[PDB]
Amino acid sequence: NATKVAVAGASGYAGGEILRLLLGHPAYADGRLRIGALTAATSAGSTLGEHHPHLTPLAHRVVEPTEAAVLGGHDAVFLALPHGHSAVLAQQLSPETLIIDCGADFRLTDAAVWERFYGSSHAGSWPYGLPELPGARDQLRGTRRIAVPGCYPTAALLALFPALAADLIEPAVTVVAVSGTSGAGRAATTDLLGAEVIGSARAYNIAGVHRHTPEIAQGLRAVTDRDVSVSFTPVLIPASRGILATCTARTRSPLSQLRAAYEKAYHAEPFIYLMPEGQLPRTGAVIGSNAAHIAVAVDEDAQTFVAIAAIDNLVKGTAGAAVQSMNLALGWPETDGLSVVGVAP
Amino acid sequence: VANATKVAVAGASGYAGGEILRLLLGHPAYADGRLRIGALTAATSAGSTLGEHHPHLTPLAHRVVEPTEAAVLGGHDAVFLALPHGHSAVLAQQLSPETLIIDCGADFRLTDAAVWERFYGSSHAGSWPYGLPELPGARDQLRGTRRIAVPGCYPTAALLALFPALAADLIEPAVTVVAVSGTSGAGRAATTDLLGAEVIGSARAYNIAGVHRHTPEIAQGLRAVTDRDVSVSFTPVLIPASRGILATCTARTRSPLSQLRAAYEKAYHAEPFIYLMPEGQLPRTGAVIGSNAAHIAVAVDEDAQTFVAIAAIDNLVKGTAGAAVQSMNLALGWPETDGLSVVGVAP
Repeated sequence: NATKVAVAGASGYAGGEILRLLLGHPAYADGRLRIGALTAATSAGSTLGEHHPHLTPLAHRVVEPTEAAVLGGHDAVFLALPHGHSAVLAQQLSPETLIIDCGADFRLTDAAVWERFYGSSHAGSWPYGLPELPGARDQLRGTRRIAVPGCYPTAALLALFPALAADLIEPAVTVVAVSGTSGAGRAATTDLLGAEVIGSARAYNIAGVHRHTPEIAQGLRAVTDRDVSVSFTPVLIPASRGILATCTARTRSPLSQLRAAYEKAYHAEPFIYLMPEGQLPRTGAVIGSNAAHIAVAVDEDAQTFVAIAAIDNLVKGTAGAAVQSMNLALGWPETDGLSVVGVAP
Repeated sequence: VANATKVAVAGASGYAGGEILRLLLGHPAYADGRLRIGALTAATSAGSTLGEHHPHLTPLAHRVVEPTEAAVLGGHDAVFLALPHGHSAVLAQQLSPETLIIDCGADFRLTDAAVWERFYGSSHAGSWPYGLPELPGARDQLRGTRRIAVPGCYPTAALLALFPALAADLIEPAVTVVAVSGTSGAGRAATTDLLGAEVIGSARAYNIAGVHRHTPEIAQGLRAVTDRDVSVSFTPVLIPASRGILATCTARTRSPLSQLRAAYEKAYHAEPFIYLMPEGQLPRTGAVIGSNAAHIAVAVDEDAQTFVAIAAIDNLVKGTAGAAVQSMNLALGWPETDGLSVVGVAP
């Protein structure tokens, strides 16, 4: 009253998307939320329009250096750096400031797993910003700390958790997830160039080396008592946004039981849409929305459960999750600023 | 060995037909006068010119499309039935039986009548030599054949990715394949779901959980290399590209990576179209577009006790028309690589 919000990493894709959502948030329109300092590690002194020409209402804002002093004096701070490490910065801010970290530093609950995959000391763990996971909403209500999930784990966990929690599939899961290129971030490399990406698909970081692998495992372990294993293969495709996760696991359960488990899990979840029978998700349908579209099936011959989930990697996969969780932290309606209606075609 | 081979293409106006024609135009036997391009036919559009369907094929743009009828297809030494999604048993029966008949469709691919009837809803017609020369035993069946059943595009990628590991008994026979495909694999019949505005910027799985008809075709090729009971979980995913398949293929394993790599070396070291990626490299469909190559890498996820094989092909070349031409070369006693480059057109 009013809630003054800073965004660190404002010039990146996640930062831009948080800002897009905040501009459309009812708390912004009625004055209860103010957009304050917009910061970046380089390009201080540049204007936001130079980075985000779609954000014309903020085009004139001058980007400031990312430092604790600049971020101080805000009620909420988004650390909009999904690929960055914000433990050092986060430690300099008050426990009473709401910090929403888009990065990985506070996602994991096992220090040994952290050290193995990230090669640094474990900073700790904050409430995980996936409100639909069992128990997660309770953790987020009134929190002043949020660790936003990775984009791929968001899709895979939404696809898989209801089946595993109901003990209807085996705990060895396979996930092959296609993703648009914005999930790779805004740092220019030759491999992310348009000419390279357009008209091509490639798997990367395969066979368990992708850092989101243990993150999927952690979310699944939380809903079962069994040893979880995850085979996760990400595939870059020629789209700017979207993740379509194809998730499989062996099953002994009939389709009717699995379908019922998903209906029960998601029937009162405003962002999670279970496809009518005979329809399947498409990433095009969710772009620009905070929705996840989910369908499930059983391959009887292969004794295999198949779950498909589509999300916008930048919305439900990143910035939408961040805002959704922010709403919960602040006691605002969870759906504020977050449409379920995709911008298609 | 063939010396004058006049070729017809039935279904010339579709993607497979256009690609066969592209390859024939670039074939050394075309340039030296041994391979001659005859009748080009389609079910509708007779009287139109080829350029109205395939503006890339300018040397043939003026050719007039003829009706797909046995009488028109007569007097050709080879006939490509270039309908990957069609059923050509009826037409094939009408051709002079000495003709080299190369069917891009499914009617002669499968070897189990009950499986055929289950997935295709008709009586099994039988089987012809499968046009995937790199599969164990396949090349021998193609030499001098007058009949070729061209493989489906997805089975091509999945079988190349998986067969060496399974043949060596180094992975479990329950396999998972999630394959991304450009939209040309769905064919050229105009539907809303295949419209540019729909496909651009979107990805979707389709025909999931064992309903896709390429599922039993993958199973069949795998059953040929093992005595174990094979199962296949196959999910195809359409992505916003015109061409390419990237198949991600997995199965449980407890075998060292080095033994798996040795199986791929054994299978592919003398196969000119199959490229095993250098260490630290992975396939990309961009690298094989417009080539007859498959690029393959393998890995082991130790924590998940899972083998991962990635295969990239151009769905229209190694997945369709290149397979057809490769098999044609074998049928006619011509060098297998004739007209078929391993070099992709990238970016």
